[PDB]
Amino acid sequence: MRERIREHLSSEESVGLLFSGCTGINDKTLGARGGEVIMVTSGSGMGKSTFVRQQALQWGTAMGKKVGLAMLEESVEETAEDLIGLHNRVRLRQSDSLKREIIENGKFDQWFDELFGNDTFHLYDSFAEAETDRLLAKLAYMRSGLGCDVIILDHISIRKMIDNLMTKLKGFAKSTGVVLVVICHLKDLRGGALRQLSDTIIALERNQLVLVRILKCRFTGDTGIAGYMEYNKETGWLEPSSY
Amino acid sequence: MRERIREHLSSEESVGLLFSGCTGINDKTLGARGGEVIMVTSGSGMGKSTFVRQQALQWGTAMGKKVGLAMLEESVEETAEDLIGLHNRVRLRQSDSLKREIIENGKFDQWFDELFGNDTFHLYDSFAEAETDRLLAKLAYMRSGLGCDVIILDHISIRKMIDNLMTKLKGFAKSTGVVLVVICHLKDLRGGALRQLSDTIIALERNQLVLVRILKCRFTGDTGIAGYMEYNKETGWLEPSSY
Amino acid sequence: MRERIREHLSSEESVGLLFSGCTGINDKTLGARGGEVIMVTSGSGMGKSTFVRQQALQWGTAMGKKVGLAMLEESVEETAEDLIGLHNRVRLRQSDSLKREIIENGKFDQWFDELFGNDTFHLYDSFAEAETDRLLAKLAYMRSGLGCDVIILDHISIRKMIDNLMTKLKGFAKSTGVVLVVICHLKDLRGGALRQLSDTIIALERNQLVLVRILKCRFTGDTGIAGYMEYNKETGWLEPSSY
Amino acid sequence: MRERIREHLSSEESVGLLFSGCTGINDKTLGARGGEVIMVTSGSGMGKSTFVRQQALQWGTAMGKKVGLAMLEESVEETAEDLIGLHNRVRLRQSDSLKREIIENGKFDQWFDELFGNDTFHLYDSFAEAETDRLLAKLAYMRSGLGCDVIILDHISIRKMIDNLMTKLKGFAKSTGVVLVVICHLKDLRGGALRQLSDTIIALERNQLVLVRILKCRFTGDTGIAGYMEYNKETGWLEPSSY
Amino acid sequence: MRERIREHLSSEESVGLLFSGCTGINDKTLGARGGEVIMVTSGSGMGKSTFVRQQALQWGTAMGKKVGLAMLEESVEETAEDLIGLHNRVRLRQSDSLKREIIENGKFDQWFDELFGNDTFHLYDSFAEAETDRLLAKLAYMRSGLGCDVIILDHISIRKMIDNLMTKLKGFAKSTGVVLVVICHLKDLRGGALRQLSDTIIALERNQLVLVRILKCRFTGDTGIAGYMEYNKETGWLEPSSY
Amino acid sequence: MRERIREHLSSEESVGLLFSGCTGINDKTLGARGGEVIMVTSGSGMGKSTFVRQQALQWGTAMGKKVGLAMLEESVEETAEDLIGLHNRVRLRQSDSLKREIIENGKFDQWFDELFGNDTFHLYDSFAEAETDRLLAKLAYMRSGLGCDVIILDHISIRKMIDNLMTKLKGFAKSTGVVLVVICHLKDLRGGALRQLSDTIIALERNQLVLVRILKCRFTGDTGIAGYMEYNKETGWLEPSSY
Ligand SMILES: Cc1cn([C@H]2C[C@H](O)[C@@H](COP(=O)(O)OP(=O)(O)O)O2)c(=O)[nH]c1=O
Ligand SMILES: Cc1cn([C@H]2C[C@H](O)[C@@H](COP(=O)(O)OP(=O)(O)O)O2)c(=O)[nH]c1=O
Ligand SMILES: Cc1cn([C@H]2C[C@H](O)[C@@H](COP(=O)(O)OP(=O)(O)O)O2)c(=O)[nH]c1=O
Ligand SMILES: Cc1cn([C@H]2C[C@H](O)[C@@H](COP(=O)(O)OP(=O)(O)O)O2)c(=O)[nH]c1=O
Ligand SMILES: Cc1cn([C@H]2C[C@H](O)[C@@H](COP(=O)(O)OP(=O)(O)O)O2)c(=O)[nH]c1=O
Ligand SMILES: Cc1cn([C@H]2C[C@H](O)[C@@H](COP(=O)(O)OP(=O)(O)O)O2)c(=O)[nH]c1=O
Repeated sequence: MRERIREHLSSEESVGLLFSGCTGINDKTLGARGGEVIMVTSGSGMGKSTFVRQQALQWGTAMGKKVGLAMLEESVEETAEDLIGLHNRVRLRQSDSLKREIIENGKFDQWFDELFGNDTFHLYDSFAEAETDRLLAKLAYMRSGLGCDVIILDHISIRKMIDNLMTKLKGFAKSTGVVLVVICHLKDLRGGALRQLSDTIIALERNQLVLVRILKCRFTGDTGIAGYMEYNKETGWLEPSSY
Repeated sequence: MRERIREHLSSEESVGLLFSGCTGINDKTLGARGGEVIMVTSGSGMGKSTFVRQQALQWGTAMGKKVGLAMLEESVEETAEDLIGLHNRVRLRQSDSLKREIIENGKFDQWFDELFGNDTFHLYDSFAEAETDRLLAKLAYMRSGLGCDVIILDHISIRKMIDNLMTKLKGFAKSTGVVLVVICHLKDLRGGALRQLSDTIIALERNQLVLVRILKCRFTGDTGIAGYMEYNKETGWLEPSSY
Repeated sequence: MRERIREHLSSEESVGLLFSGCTGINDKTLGARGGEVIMVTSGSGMGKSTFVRQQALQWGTAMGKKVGLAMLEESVEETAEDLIGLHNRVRLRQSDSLKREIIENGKFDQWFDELFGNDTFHLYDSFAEAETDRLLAKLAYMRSGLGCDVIILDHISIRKMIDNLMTKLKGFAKSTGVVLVVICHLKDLRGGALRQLSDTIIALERNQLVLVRILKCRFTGDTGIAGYMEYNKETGWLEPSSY
Repeated sequence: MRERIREHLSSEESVGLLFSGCTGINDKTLGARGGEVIMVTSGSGMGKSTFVRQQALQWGTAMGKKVGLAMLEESVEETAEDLIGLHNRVRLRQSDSLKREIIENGKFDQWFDELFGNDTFHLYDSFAEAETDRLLAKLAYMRSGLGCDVIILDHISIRKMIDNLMTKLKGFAKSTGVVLVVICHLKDLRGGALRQLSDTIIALERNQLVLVRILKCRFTGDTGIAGYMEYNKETGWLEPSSY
Repeated sequence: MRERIREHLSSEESVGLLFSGCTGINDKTLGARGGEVIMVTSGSGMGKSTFVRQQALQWGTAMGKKVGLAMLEESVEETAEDLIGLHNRVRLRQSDSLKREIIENGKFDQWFDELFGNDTFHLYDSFAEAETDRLLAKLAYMRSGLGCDVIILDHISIRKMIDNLMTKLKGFAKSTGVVLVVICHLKDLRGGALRQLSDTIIALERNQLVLVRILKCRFTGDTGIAGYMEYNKETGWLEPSSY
Repeated sequence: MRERIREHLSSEESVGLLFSGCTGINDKTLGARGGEVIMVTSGSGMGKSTFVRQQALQWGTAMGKKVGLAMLEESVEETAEDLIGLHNRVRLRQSDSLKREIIENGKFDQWFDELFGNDTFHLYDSFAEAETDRLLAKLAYMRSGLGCDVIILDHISIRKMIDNLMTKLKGFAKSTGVVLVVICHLKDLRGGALRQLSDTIIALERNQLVLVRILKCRFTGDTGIAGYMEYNKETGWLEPSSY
């Protein structure tokens, strides 16, 4: 047992992929570990995608990880436009001028390669269909075929479709070891499987500055509010706050 | 994807119909885009109609757009009287003298043609009935038949009648691409569907000078108070303020 | 629509019964129109009755209108005594001498006929009972039977009794077209239905010379203080001031 | 109505019990009428009791009225001593000599009969208990049993004890028709029920010669300062001034 | 009542302990009565202690009364030194020579006995602590145990410490019947409880000869300036003036 | 108490350091005692420094006391030059000749030793900084370290800097027992703490011969003008006058 414990001790990975932007989030969760399903939820328009996108950007950019992004609602172009702006600290969607200036400027193309030029980001859309298996097959391919380290499912709103999907999702993450982040719309109880299968659930709250609350973290058990973030309307990035 | 993003970038219309009178409203909303439902709400008598009417006047007059106006509460004559006065910077309803002077003067007729002479404004009343479909059928006709660019529904007060109507309205706007502005009476929470389906919600506040608050804007997400306006009791126009 | 607007324009009555004594009140309200409910409120003993009474005197006397007065609190004699004094610019209630002198003098009788001799004023009391319908039935009779142009309800203090009554009152005024003035005791918010149903609300303020404030006027929307009046302790008439 | 108004006119009592000592007090109040509650208030030691006492003396002495005096704070002897001195224009409480001289002189007894010998004054003390009903029962007896025309409650300082008492007091005065004068200690707003129920409120002010201010008079409405009085330190009587 | 008034008349003590040195002080106050709290106030160094001390000297010396003196600020020796000098019309504190001469002369001892030899004066110090009850306990002992007729508290400067103390002091004086004189430092309004609880307030004023003003006297009500006194820099006694 | 008073009597020091030059100053103040703060004030250039300097010279020279001098405005050399001249009855600052003659003459050096040769005078400058504590620390050192009997602070002009300083100064003097003389510039009321904390305040007045007025002396209380002095323009010494 002694030797059995030792190697067990020196082989266990407690700290996963560290999050970014919110001072305190890593304290209460120790980052994202493989095989775990992170659930990021809150009200519509409260900044879920942005936050996840930001995490994705840093993971694939700085942590040198491969990130696949599967969008159920919006298209790839839309997603691509968001990441590029984000990466370039500008909000392409808000400036008809910038969009026009950047294309003839040659900056678009320069921006496109400096981001997707490598094999780091894998965006997939067209899952508009409500079939789980068709979805799981694509996810499984993104992991095995594209070697994605992190897969973000965007998005799901609160039957068995969700119950069964959440159980299939958690099964996929646990068995492969990929980090699966899922974005769910909330219109703890505010979400069965949704709460049960998810390993860590993060929720963002706003004015009614965003409050990041850790509703649940199996591994650490440390719950509560991890900290606050401030959205920069000019850059579109969520920044750590001094609240 | 590259070419897919590019054309997506150069084909997206971020700035819609710009609003008028309030310095700052366009900053936080980037105007009104087609397929979106703008909700203008506040207390009764707080200036909702005026504001919308003003927007309508400029849109159909300066922006060269076709504006249909569907009134649930008041008659066409009443509406027509308001626009004409507005257009002529006078308050017909307040001056028994002016009304009388303008008819024998020949200015009424001159005013009537210089405004409705063209096929730009389409006023429809007699929706007094509480049936949605009868209403949707007329709206759909104003868009398709009369080619209206903007449709203002005046008005609605806070069941399914509203819930279902709001969902039918948003469905009509999204699918056709028309800009639908709806005026609702409030006697964010102050309004389900009302808040959910509406893309942008503007609220006016007064003394208890009008404060224009942007309760919600999906596209931009930029919320808060856009600015202030000053009502000119002599002209009836809401003017930009220096508060 | 053109012809439809025209006649609408030449048939609309913007200026109602003009008020008297306060230079500016008509400016911000354009007088009292039929079908509207005017609410005159303020602290007890602040001069509500006097003001209304004065308006009533001029309306029935100079404007050649029929005025019915329904008193909930005081008796007809009391009211009659007030009008007569008012009409004769003397305060009968304050002079035991004058009352005695005028009866044997023959001036009482001369005063009584020169005021009530005609079918212009209709005073009704004995509504001490808290039943609305009994009240509405009498009001409706004063309008239809006695052909009263203006009906003053004196008075009401701030449930449904008031809520339902105010809604019944406004319904009676709108449908018949009579001008209903109601006096309410206040011990804008200082008053639901009270504020909602009333078309114009006038409030008098004093020393803690009377300030006439127009809390609300649907038709005109022009709010604020209309002007000041000075009470003549010798005549009992409120006079226009030079404040 | 005519005959109804007439007799109403010739049966109404406008002028009540006239006050004494202050030229002008009767002008602004027309004296004290039955069924009304007069409130006399001011700072402690400012001369409230004296003033009331003086009124009481004249009422019961010259106006041939019966005056009951109920003291909450001080004893009957004390009150009796004050009235006697007052009646005899001397300050018994200030002269150890006079008190001694008057008893052996036989003047005390002569003074006692010439004042209380008749059934005009009724002094009651021992209400030290804070119970209202016990108090109302005694008051009611002073009116009905002793036939008191005027009842002076001395005194009360500023809950429901006061709120409920004031409402019980006003109810007692209105229903019986007695004139109830109440003395309250003030340490218009300076006093709910206190201001509301009281028909006339008189306040005395001094040096920081006494100024008599009429804070409120329902019947007349005439407010303001009625005049000034000068306290005679030798006689203890408040005299009319020439300020 | 008659017999009740009589004995009341012949048992009442209007004139208390007469003051000394200022012709007129007794006129406006009739001396100090038991159960009353006399407040002597003015600017620091204006002669408060001296005046009180002088009163104390005469009371215990000529009026044959027992006087207890409780000092909060200074020591007994200091007080004793003042009284002795005062009693001997010399200022011990000002003459290093006299102090030295009197001790070897044997006059000190002769002076000490001729003043404190009897059980007339009771000086207590060491109240430096800010606790009221500890103070009240000593005062109560000076009254009951030492049978002091007059107690002088020296001194207090202007919370609840003062508010509560003043209310405890007045309660002690009223219930026991002792005359409590309190010296307060002023750096009528110049002083709540201080003004309220005190029965008589005397103030001294100087050059910016001392003016003695009677700010308040419940019993007599006679206020104003009682007269003037002249300080004898050689004897230390305040003398009556001819101003 | 007897023995307690006696020793108190024979241990008290009434007469402090006697002043010089003005016949009468000691009469009204009995000199300067330890623990007291003497304030010498008047208009700029009216002779404050001279007077104090003179006192300092005599104290340290004839009374055999140690005098520390702390200058806020001028330098040590300047001060030293003044004392030396003063000591030698000549005005060094006025004679370019004398200054030159005395240095080569050897009289400077002889003068310097015959004055500062001993450890009697301690001059400190360089307090130009507006910090109190830095100042108090030096003062405390002059007392404890240098054993100064008298400390002259020169100078201060009329917040908390002065308020707090005066309270710190008085606290330092009372607790140590040193005599602290402070010179303040006046551009009784002419000066809170300044007047309050100071034990004795002396003021000099001139022609618009110097008049010495004792504005205040706690210990003695004797106020008024102590006498007059005549400035000798040739020696620089203020001399007693025969006015
Ligand atoms: C957090 C946040 C978002 N937003 C905007 C950006 C987007 O246009 C819009 C939606 O944000 P999004 O991240 O899509 O929210 P969610 O995923 O919860 O639906 O809101 C702001 O304008 N300000 C903010 O502070
Ligand atoms: C904003 C505003 C409105 N109004 C008047 C104009 C109209 O007669 C009346 C109603 O305005 P309206 O635009 O109808 O208000 P809403 O649509 O919120 O019910 O108020 C003013 O008089 N002053 C003002 O500043
Ligand atoms: C306005 C006013 C009223 N009054 C008097 C007249 C009446 O006797 C009494 C009540 O006035 P009233 O009109 O009855 O007041 P309201 O209707 O608000 O209760 O006040 C004055 O004496 N002076 C004034 O300036
Ligand atoms: C008005 C007045 C009262 N007083 C005295 C008489 C009484 O002893 C004392 C209290 O008067 P009082 O009438 O009791 O005052 P209140 O009822 O307001 O408490 O004051 C004067 O000495 N001078 C005056 O001018
Ligand atoms: C009244 C007076 C006091 N004094 C002195 C005597 C004391 O030493 C000092 C303080 O007097 P004191 O009685 O202590 O004043 P208070 O009690 O108001 O503080 O003042 C005079 O020198 N002259 C005077 O005319
Ligand atoms: C009193 C006095 C001063 N002085 C001069 C001496 C110095 O040069 C100057 C300033 O005196 P100083 O003592 O410094 O005055 P203060 O301290 O009040 O500012 O005035 C005279 O010339 N004649 C005089 O009579």
